[PDB]
Amino acid sequence: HHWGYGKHNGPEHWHKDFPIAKGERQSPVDIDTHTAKYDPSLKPLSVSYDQATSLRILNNGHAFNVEFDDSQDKAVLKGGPLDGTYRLIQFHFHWGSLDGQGSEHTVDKKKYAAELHLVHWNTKYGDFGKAVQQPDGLAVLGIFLKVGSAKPGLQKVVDVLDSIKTKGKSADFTNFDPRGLLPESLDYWTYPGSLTTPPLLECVTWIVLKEPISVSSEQVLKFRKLNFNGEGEPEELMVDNWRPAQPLKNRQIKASFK
Ligand SMILES: COc1ccc([C@H]2OC(=O)NC2=O)c(OC)c1
Ligand SMILES: [Zn+2]
Repeated sequence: HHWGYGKHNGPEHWHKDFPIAKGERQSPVDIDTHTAKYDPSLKPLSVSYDQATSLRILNNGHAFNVEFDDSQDKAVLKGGPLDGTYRLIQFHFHWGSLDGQGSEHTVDKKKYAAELHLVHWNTKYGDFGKAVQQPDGLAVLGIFLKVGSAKPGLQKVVDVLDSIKTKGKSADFTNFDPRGLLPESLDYWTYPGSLTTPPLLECVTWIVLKEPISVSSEQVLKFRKLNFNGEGEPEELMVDNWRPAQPLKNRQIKASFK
């Protein structure tokens, strides 16, 4: 597969290799704040990242992934809409060429400058590859980024980016604390959806935080210096690595808050 985000291989083309692109629970979606309903049954959300062990950062040609040791329950997400225990495996971002776009989810059609995805898998399926074949296999925590004041907890990530400019490059990235990327509030919207890139599997419980985090223009500018291409290939800046909003179909978005 040669999928990407260009005119010739971007989201509008994905359905030819990945027909589930036109399925019934595709992501991202627009979150219409006037139609999402508060759900009193949602249990409290539990983000337990104190024992998180980051290992590595990888430019995969689509984004950069900060990977974690998920061989044990070190950093987990529970509660909210979730049954059981979901283990953190990696986080990454989607961002724009300009500050007015870059997020995958939208809020009343608003596009944020970027969106962080913290990806976790359901430990009852044993491994991540099995989990992505299940409707409740993954829980993705999605956090919007707006451009304003710098996020101090992001700066170790931005500073390593020069070392992984091109596709296939990785770097050691130990001791990074993902709690520094969270907003103050854990108020969220939740709905059933999918992976937002190929293979587009319909295996995700989406948990999208209402409160965005602020990053500086300098921080996001450094994201935009990455490359989709590999070393020694023609330079294509890693920008606009987001899929647009997909049809909601037969789904309800629930709010954790009133
Ligand atoms: C192999 O594991 C994957 C594959 C794709 C996605 C895409 O779905 C998403 O929401 N962002 C993505 O890059 C993923 O993240 C959950 C994890
Ligand atoms: Zn993502």
